[PDB]
Amino acid sequence: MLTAEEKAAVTGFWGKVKVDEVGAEALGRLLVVYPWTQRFFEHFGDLSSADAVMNNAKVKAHGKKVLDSFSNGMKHLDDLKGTFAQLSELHCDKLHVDPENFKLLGNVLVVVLARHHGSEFTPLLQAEFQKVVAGVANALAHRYH
Amino acid sequence: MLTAEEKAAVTGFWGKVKVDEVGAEALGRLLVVYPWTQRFFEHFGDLSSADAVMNNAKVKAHGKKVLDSFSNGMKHLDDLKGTFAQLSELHCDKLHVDPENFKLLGNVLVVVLARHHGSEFTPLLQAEFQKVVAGVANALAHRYH
Amino acid sequence: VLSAADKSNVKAAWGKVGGNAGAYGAEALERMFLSFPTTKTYFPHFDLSHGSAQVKGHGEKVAAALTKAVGHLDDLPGTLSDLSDLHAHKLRVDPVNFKLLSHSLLVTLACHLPNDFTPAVHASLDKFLANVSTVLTSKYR
Amino acid sequence: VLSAADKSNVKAAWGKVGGNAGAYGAEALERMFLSFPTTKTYFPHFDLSHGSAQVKGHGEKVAAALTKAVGHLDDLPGTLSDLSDLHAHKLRVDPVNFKLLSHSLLVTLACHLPNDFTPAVHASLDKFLANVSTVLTSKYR
Ligand code: HEM
Ligand code: HEM
Ligand code: HEM
Ligand code: HEM
Repeated sequence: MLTAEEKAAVTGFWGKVKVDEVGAEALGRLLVVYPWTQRFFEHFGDLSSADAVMNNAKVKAHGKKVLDSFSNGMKHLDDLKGTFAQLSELHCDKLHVDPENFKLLGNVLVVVLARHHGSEFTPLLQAEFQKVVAGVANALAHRYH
Repeated sequence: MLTAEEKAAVTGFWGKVKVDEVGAEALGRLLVVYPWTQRFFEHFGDLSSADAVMNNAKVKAHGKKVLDSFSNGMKHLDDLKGTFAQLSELHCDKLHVDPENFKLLGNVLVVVLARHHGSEFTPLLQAEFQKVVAGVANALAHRYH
Repeated sequence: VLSAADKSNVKAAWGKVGGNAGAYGAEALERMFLSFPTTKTYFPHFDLSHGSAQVKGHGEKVAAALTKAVGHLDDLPGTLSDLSDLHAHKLRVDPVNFKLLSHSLLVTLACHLPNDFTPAVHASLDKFLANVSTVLTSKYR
Repeated sequence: VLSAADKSNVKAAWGKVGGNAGAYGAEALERMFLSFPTTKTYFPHFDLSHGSAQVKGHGEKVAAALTKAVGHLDDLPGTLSDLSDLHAHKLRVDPVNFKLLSHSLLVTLACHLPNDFTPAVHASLDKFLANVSTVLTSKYR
C-alpha cells in the first residue's frame, strides 16, 4: 500500500474526521450528482430533488455505515483486500454494482473531505487519500475476477 | 477465476490461433480506431492514415511482440501478477500508459479473433476471453497499485 | 463530429448488415450478458436462455433503433432524444454499459462481415456507436 | 444540455471564483499532477515543483478559458472549439485525463468556497465540466 511515513499522514488526519457527517453527505452528494446510482437505492424512499436526498433519513444512516467501512479499512490498510472480503461479495455478486462506482463515491468522499477541512487538506494529503480510495476501490472490486 | 473447462477451452482454441498476424491487425486497430494511443508510438513512422499503420513495419512487428507476451500468459492463467511483473512495470513507471488502454487493446484483440474465427468464436467462447483480456489487464496495472 | 467517409461507412456496412440487424441485435445482447454479467440486472424480467423470444424481439428494436439512427446520422440529437430520456430518467443505466454494448454490437458485425470490416469501417462504426451512446446519456440530469 | 438552474449556479459559484480564477487554476492543476501522476507526461517541458512560474501560466490560461466558457454556456460547442482542435490532434490527450482535471477543479472550489459549494451546486459544476470536457474531445470522433 503506502510508505509507512505516508500511512502516518492518512492516519494522523483521519483523527480529525467527523466520519458520521462526511458519511451522510457523501452518499447524498453522490446520489444527487450521479443520478443512475440512485437505482440501487430506491428502497430508500423519495430521492426526486436535491433536498429529498440530502434530507431522507435512510441515506443518512446508510452513510455513517459506509464511512465505517472506511474508518474501518483505514485500520487495516496493509491488507484492504482481506478486510473487505465480505462487502466485496455483497456488492458484486448480489447487488451487481459496476466497480466504476466504487471510484465515483471514492472521489466524492474526497470532495466532501476537502469541503470539511479547507486548504488544510493540501494536495500532498490528498495525493495520499486518493490511493486510499483507489485501494478501497480495489478491495470491493475483486470478486469481479 | 478459470474453471477446469475454461482453462482448456481457450487453449484448444488459442492452438488454432494465428498468433502472428492477429497482433499486427489488432495493433494498427488500437491505433486506427483510437487516435490518442499514437502518442506513445510517435517514433514509429507514418501513422497519419489507416493505410499507414495498416502497413507500418514496426507496427506489424510490435503487434506480434505483444501477442507472444500475450499468448505466453495464455499459458499461465494462474499467475499473471507473475508473468506480467516487469511488463506491468515498463508500462507504468516508464511508458506511463493509462490503464484503460489495456482494456482497449483488450477488447480490440477480442474483435480481431472474432473476425478471424466467425460463428466459430461463440458467445460461450469469448465470454471466457473477456475475463482473460480483463485478466491480463489488472496484471499490467498492478505496478501502479 | 463525424465525416462523410464515416457516414458512407456506417451506411454501406449497415446495408451489408441489412435484413440481418434483428438477428444480430439478438446476438449483441447474448454476448453482452454472457460476457459482462452485470448487464442482466437491467433485465430481471428477461428469460435469458438462448433464443427466448423476449431477447429476440428485443435485439430487434435495438436494431430497429439503430437502423433509425444510421438513417438520421446528420442529426442523432433529435431522432433519438425520445429513447435517451427513457434510458436515463426511467431505466437509469450506469453510462458504463453502452461501452459494453457498442463492443458487443461490433464483435457481432465482426464475424458476420470480415471481408467487410476494414479498419476505416471499424473506425467508422465504433465512432458512430460512440455518438449513439453519447446521445442516450445526453440527458444526465 | 444544461438546465437553467445549473447555468445560474455556475455563474454564481464562479462569480465567487472572482478575480481568483487562475489561482484555483494552478491549484486544480497541481492537485492533479500529484494524485494522478501519470498525467505529468503530457506536461514535460514544465518545472512542476510547487508554485512554478509556468504552471501558474497554465493555471491562468486554463481558468481563463473556463471563465470564457462560463460566459456563453449555450454555445460551448463553439467558444471552446479551437481548444478541441489542439487537445486532440496536436497533443492527443487520452480522455480519462479530462475527468481528472474536472475532479481536480471540483475539489479546489470546495477547498476555498465551502458555503457556496452546496450539493445542487456540486451537481452543477460537474454537469458543467462533463459538458466542457466533451466539447474538448469532440474531434476524437
Ligand atoms: C467504496 C464504496 C462502498 C462501501 C465502502 C460500501 C459499504 C457498504 C456497507 C458497510 C454496507 C452495509 C452492510 C449491510 O447492510 O449489509 C453496504 C450496503 C449496501 N451498499 Fe454499499 N458500499 C459502497 C459502495 C456502494 C455503492 C457505490 C453502491 C451503489 C452504487 C452500494 C450499494 C449498496 C446497497 C444497495 C447496500 C444495501 C442497502 C440496504 O441494505 O438497504 N454500495 N455497502
Ligand atoms: C494489451 C496488452 C499489452 C501487451 C501484451 C503489451 C506488451 C508489450 C511488450 C511485450 C513490449 C516489449 C518489451 C521490450 O521493450 O522488450 C511492450 C512495449 C511497449 N508497449 Fe505494450 N503491451 C500492452 C499494452 C499496451 C498498450 C495499451 C499500449 C499503449 C496504448 C502499450 C504501449 C507500448 C509501447 C509504446 C512499447 C515500447 C515499444 C517501442 O520501443 O516503441 N502497450 N509492450
Ligand atoms: C446501443 C444502444 C441502445 C439502444 C439503441 C437501445 C434501445 C432500446 C429501446 C428502443 C428500448 C424500448 C422500446 C420497446 O421495447 O419497444 C429499450 C429498452 C431497454 N433497454 Fe436498451 N438500448 C440501448 C442501450 C442499452 C444498454 C447499454 C442497456 C443496459 C446494458 C439497456 C437496457 C435496456 C432496458 C433495461 C430497457 C427496458 C426494458 C424493457 O424493454 O422491457 N439498453 N432499449
Ligand atoms: C478543464 C480542462 C482543460 C482546460 C479548460 C484547458 C485549457 C487549456 C488551454 C486554453 C490551453 C491553451 C493555452 C494556450 O493557447 O497556450 C491549454 C494548453 C494545453 N493543455 Fe489544456 N486544458 C484542459 C485540460 C487539459 C488536460 C487534462 C491536459 C493533460 C493532462 C491538457 C493538456 C494541455 C497541454 C499539454 C497544453 C499546451 C501548453 C504548452 O505546452 O504550452 N489540458 N489548456
